[PDB]
Amino acid sequence: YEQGRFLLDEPVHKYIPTWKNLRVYKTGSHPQMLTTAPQRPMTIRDLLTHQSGLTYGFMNRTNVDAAYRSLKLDGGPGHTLDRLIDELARLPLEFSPGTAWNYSVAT
Amino acid sequence: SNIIAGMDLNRLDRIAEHLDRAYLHPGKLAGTMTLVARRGEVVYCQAQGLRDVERQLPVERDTLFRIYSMTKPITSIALMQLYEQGRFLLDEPVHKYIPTWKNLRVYKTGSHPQMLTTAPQRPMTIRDLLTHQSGLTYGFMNRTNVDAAYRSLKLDGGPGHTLDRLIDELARLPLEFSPGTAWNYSVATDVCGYLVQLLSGMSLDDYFSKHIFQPLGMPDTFFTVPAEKLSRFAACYEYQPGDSFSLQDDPQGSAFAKAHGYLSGGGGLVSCVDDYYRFAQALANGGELDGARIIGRKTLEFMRMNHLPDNKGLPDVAIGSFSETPYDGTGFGLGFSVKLDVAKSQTVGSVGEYGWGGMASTNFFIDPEEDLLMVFMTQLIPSSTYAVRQELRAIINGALVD
Amino acid sequence: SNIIAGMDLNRLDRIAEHLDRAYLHPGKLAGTMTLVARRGEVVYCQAQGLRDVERQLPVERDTLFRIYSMTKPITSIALMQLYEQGRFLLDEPVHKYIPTWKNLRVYKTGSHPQMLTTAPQRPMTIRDLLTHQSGLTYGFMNRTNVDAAYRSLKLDGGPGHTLDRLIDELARLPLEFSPGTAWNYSVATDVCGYLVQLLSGMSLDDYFSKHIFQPLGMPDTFFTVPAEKLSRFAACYEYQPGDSFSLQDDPQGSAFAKAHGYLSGGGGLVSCVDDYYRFAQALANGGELDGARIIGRKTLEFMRMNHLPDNKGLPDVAIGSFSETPYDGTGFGLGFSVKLDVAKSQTVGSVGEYGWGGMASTNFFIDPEEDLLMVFMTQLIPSSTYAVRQELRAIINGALVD
Amino acid sequence: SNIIAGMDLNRLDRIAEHLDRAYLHPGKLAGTMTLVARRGEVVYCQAQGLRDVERQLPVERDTLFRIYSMTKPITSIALMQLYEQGRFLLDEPVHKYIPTWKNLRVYKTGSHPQMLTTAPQRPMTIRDLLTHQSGLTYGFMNRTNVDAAYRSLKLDGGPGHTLDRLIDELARLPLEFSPGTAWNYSVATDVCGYLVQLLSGMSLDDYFSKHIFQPLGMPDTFFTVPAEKLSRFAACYEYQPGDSFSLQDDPQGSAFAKAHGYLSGGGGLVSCVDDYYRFAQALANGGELDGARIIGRKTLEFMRMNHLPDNKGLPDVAIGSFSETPYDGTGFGLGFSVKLDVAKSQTVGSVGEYGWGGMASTNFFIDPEEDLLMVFMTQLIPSSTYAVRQELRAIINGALVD
Amino acid sequence: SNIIAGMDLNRLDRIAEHLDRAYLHPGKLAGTMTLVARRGEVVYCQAQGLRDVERQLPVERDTLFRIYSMTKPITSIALMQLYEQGRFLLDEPVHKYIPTWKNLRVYKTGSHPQMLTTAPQRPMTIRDLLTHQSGLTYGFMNRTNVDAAYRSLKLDGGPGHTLDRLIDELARLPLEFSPGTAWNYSVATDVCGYLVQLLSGMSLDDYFSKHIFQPLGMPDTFFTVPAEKLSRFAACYEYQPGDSFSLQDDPQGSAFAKAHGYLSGGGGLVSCVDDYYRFAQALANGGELDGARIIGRKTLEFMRMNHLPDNKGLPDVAIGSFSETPYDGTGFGLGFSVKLDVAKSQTVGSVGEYGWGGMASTNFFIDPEEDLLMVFMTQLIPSSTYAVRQELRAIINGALVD
Ligand SMILES: *[P@](=O)(CCCCCC)OCCCCCCCC
Ligand SMILES: *[P@](=O)(CCCCCC)OCCCCCCCC
Ligand SMILES: *[P@](=O)(CCCCCC)OCCCCCCCC
Ligand SMILES: *[P@](=O)(CCCCCC)OCCCCCCCC
Repeated sequence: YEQGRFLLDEPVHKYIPTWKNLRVYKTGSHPQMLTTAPQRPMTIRDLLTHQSGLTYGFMNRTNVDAAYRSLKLDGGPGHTLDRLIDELARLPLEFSPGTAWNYSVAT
Repeated sequence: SNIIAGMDLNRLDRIAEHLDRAYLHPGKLAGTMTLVARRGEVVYCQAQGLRDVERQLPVERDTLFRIYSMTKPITSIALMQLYEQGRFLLDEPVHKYIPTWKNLRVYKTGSHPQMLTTAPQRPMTIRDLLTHQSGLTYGFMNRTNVDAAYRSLKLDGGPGHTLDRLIDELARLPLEFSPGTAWNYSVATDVCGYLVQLLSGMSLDDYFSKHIFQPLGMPDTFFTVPAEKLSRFAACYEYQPGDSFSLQDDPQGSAFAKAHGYLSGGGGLVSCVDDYYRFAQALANGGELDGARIIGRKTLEFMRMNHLPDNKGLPDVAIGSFSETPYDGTGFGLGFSVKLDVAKSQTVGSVGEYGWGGMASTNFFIDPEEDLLMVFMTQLIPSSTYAVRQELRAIINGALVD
Repeated sequence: SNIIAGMDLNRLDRIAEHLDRAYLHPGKLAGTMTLVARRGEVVYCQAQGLRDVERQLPVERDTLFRIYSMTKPITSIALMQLYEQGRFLLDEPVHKYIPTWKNLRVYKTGSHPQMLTTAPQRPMTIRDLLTHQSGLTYGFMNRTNVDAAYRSLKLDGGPGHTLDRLIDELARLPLEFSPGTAWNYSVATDVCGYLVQLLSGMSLDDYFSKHIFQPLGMPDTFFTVPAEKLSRFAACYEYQPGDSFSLQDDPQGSAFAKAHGYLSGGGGLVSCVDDYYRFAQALANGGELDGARIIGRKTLEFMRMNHLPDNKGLPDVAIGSFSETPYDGTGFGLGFSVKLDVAKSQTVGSVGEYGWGGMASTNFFIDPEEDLLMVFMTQLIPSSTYAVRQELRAIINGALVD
Repeated sequence: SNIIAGMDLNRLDRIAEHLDRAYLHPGKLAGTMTLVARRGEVVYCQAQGLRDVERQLPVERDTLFRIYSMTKPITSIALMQLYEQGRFLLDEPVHKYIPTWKNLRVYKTGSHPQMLTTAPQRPMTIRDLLTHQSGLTYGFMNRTNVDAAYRSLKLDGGPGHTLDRLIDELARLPLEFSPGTAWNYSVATDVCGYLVQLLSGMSLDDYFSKHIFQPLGMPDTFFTVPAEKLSRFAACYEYQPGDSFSLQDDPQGSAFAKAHGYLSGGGGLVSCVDDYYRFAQALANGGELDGARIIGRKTLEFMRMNHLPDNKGLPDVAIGSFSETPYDGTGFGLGFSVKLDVAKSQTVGSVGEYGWGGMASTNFFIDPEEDLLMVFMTQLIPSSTYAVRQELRAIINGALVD
Repeated sequence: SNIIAGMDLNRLDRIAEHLDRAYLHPGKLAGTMTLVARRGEVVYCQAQGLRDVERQLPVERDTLFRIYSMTKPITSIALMQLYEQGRFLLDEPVHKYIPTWKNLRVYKTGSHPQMLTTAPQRPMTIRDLLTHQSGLTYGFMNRTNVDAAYRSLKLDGGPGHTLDRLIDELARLPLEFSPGTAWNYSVATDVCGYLVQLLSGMSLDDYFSKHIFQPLGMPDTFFTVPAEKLSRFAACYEYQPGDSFSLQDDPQGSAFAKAHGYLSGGGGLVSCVDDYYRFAQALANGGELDGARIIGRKTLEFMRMNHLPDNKGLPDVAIGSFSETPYDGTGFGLGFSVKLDVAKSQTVGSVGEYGWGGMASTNFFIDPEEDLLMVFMTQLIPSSTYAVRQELRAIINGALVD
């Protein structure tokens, strides 16, 4: 940030283009989850503050973290960051970015 | 100018024209059975297309259908028959009749079998079950860790499932919310079934047969399709992308043809248009048909009231897909939906219009302001797929000419 | 004709079946007298079980009962007879007629006799007394330091208690709240009794006899049971745990058999089913029976209105056990409860349904939408014990078949 | 049992018994004239006591009374006759017809003649005048620096006062509030009088005589009492402490006997019970009596509606003594009060009950639900003194027996 | 007293007296045609003044008028005829039938052609078009950068304008607001016209002629005035200061006389009083006239409901000049205004009163409570200029005498 490499209010999809069309969970089970448009795209500040709308496999509360567990996005054989980013591109968010807080893989 | 009971029959002919043009000819539905009645007189009855595509068999008037959740009004009436004998009160805790449910709690977090819970503000009441404000849910809802539990325990149906098992398993599960505080479509009506058994001493198929089907002359309504009648049983189809459908249940070798031990107050029944018409017409007459009475006129008027808090509609309290725009201006009584605001619903009809549907796109309604009713049979899962029940309403209300 | 006045008598027979199965055979109640009428015609009348368990005497139609708080509607009518002669106005301060009450104040804190108080926003009105918005209370409420004072002064009854004493003692006591701002069941109706005396010049037993009981042909209604009729007087029973009961009042050597000096506008009367039916049927007819009139049709229509602020129900304003779920969707007029929202009450019935009960489980109602009424007599203290009045409503409304 | 038009005449006799016992015998009122009618039939007519105490002259049926503000409904009808000829619209600014009023402003502070003011949100409308939402006031209100100005300019009456002068003086005075935003009893109706003149080309006494009094057969209603009828004119009395009264206006040498230049649309008229009955009965019949029509049935139904914002009662918007408890559940239309909530008013009566009174304790009402009406004449200033109009309502509604 | 259908014809004569005195003699309007009907019977019909001032030609009963926006109810009925054949549902996205509209967006800022936009909460529905909650607008609104775009693209009309062009151009323009969230008078009804074409396969003039004008016997209603009838065509006038008017459209060489390619569902039609009466009377009869039916009774009752959110009036949701005081207590259905609160509107009338007007001061209404209707024709742009439609209502409702 201090080298001017990004700004906190920039969309994440500027640096991760495959995340441009992330959507918010409405209902359904992996892999047939229905979704709604977010009010705005996810920002870097959202990631740094867990307001992304991402979640954690181990949360064990929602159909979304059930998806994280079946895809082993918390860890497990042949898991890389490249895989986490690739898999999250195809998953819904728990809420429109900024509108709530949920401890997440955001970090 | 053919007019019966203030209905232009030429206008009603648009039903068949519409189902052909929009659903049958383009292969979105296999076949339809459509009945309309007003002031006690049947003014429309029309089989169309096929009950079985694979065996090239047509829909006939006597064709048998999975009415699925159109069972719920029948189970509702059954239980309310016992209300009228003073066997219970609506504001009574369920745990009075099901003591193992005294300590039911509300889901906080976790996955089955380690779910954490919180105390409910108050115990679940019979009225909560009859109105889906229990805080119970359905396996197929696919929204929460709680319905994930329902699916892993096969509480919607599956081998060796009985009502006794549903009640035993639900005693150890959390609720989606403190009873009364919200609405969520549920097995609650299957439980009402269990309470009919509990209070009557009879198995649900026997209570139905004795106290509803025999009195009303409904010989073709049952949880299990007799072998002799299985030729009349329609195939069930499910939606496929491109507005097409695939085989979902073969009538030969159907679980509906076997007597497994599960009498589903919620979705179990097979019926035909004629039988459901007699049930509907009985309700339209205030509970009596051809000198047989299944419910008091007043008791029924009570069931058709909106029983949601502060005369709210389903979207004001529903957590589910009953939140969505089609259910705007519609409330819920003791086993029927109730139209509250016609303009808000964006569909022609009358305040008080009551009824329900089945997940296979079966639908019925009773417009008590117009003494008008419709029974619509098809077999396409899920009912959410097409807006056909709304198009039919448009056409039918269109055919009123007094 | 198994149907009288649009009521199936076969369905009404479930009343006796229910009271037997649920209360009498299991020994929860000693005996019941149950009357139902519609469109001026008595369609059900049934004595069951025993008026006196110890002496093995059955309930007969002519059996006399402690109607307790079912006195309140009679006292209400008595006072409103005088409203109709212009003898007072409802919005008048009580202290106009009871000058020693000019400086009544609201309880802040302390125990009798050193209670601190605050100024009320406005003086208590006659309408406040008739609607229990006085801010007066009852000894038996057992909630506040104020009712503790009522008990130590025996303001509910006891040796040497007169109305003159009640009025004199209340002058020196604080109110639970500024008059009009809340609802609390009270001696207010006993005070209405005192105001009937004050304005009429007659003792309350004489006003009742002259202006209500003689006109309506109620020869078996009185504050004191005449010696020659004491054989017909039922025993009173109180609840014991395990859904059982014990002797509470022996009809021989009962204070109701003596003329102590206390004419209780609130709970004093003994009556039979026939007498209370004539009073109820008079009200159902708009104040007239067989050419005798006890109240104007319009005056009565005024008493049956909800007199609570902003058409609120009892739980929106009640501080007491009338806060609880059974009184949801029920308001209060000048001596009657009034059903506001049927669905909210979770009990079948009609908007406008009015009546009241006695602490000994006596109950009556008049459904003005259905021209239907019930009188229920039993002697089990307290009325809160069982939901029998609700079960009877379920069955009775169940028997409507037009 | 004397019954005319569903009214017990024996019950109506309590009127005379009550006025004697409560007002006449104890010397609180000099004399009363009381008329009651229902379904077009006069069922009570009773003069009592004296029209002139000093000259020991009794009240007779033909006795003339200062009806004071009961003029306002007549002025209201006069103006609405012109609404029906399309001569104006209610939502039009007053300054369209009175251009010198374009720049009326709202009182901020100061004393006459140096009052500071603020801009109103919108100009005053005709509807504002007809409903006392003008922001005009009355000299006698004695609450604000504005009514102090009205008194120093004698805008309620006094030597050389004309309507032309009222309109000219009000052009230079501030309003109590932005028009529409509140209610305050006002000269607004005297201004309506001026607008009748403006639009009709006639003097108000001529418009009234031609278009109301002659058609209805009201020969004894006038702003000035003809010399030959001055024998029939009652004395006016004012309240004295100890519930007594003193001479206020001697009928000989009364300003009502002279034609000073002031035709008061607000309080000017003298009438008798018979004349005001014919006016009342015309309204009760939807604007027609004996083949004469003074107003369209629909136009009158419009005037009897509540014209206050959000169907509010007078106390929700009134700044005056019309804030107080007696006006609870009463609204205001185009020159009549309207009962909104019977229970809230604490007085027996019907929703829609409309009418008005005069400052000398004159009163009339029309219960359109019961086709019932009362005219009450007496001469005791002010009308606020006794609750007699409420006692009469109690007795009269008491006498309904269908 | 001539009375037809409970209407005094002598009172109705005030219409002509009023239009003469207030509009014609003072030269504010050129000429009027006024028809009033009640219970199926025409009780008033009166041509007055000139259809063409320049050519000194009088208004006759058969005179043709630019009804402008009184087209909108006809276009509304046309589309709802197709609702009744199940051809669409009101809650369907418009982009289902107009796929190029899938990605319509809401105006944020900028000038045509570089306007920035935001995503709408939901896609535009058919119900939005029929109720002007689309978020579309009109060129002539002259309030926003969006209507500036409509004017530069001549979307209200102009050389080579077709409906095909309107639809193509609107696909590339922003909406004033997210559909449903507000009300703004719009080309939405011209689009409904396009949807009639889309669904019927017919050009709009043909659909109208076949399915409305021929059935109802309206031979003198058309988008283009046939050469042989152009003698009957009135001149259109526009307002000039000093309450005067100037020539706006010469009937000889009028664009209404040419068949340019623009069929305006919003303002295109020319008609006469007799034709519009037949259309109005058909609606007043529940969709049938002399055995011809243009719409189902129930479908029409649906169109006359208030379709605004939470039964709000136009000012609660309108962004335009429909915000203003004249539209208080008026809602909006599927192509008609609906009176909600009579008192609030400050104009006499009934709850349910429905209709609409044209920008040339044409007006009609149907009071379904009184079975009463009016058609008023004149040619003065704009309709906002004079309150004549309100004065006519005052007089007409004034003439009711039952
Ligand atoms: P029901 O048919 C669910 C029956 C239990 C199925 C267990 C797998 O609910 C379907 C929802 C339809 C309601 C209204 C639909 C209109 C056609
Ligand atoms: P009342 O019987 C109290 C009489 C004074 C007794 C003083 C010790 O109030 C009882 C409450 C019952 C109301 C409705 C009950 C339904 C059966
Ligand atoms: P009006 O009589 C005032 C007339 C102008 C007097 C100028 C000094 O108002 C009196 C208020 C009475 C309204 C209702 C009273 C019930 C009897
Ligand atoms: P329409 O006549 C607009 C027609 C399209 C014109 C394109 C330049 O709307 C006029 C508004 C009148 C509504 C009610 C008026 C009462 C007489």
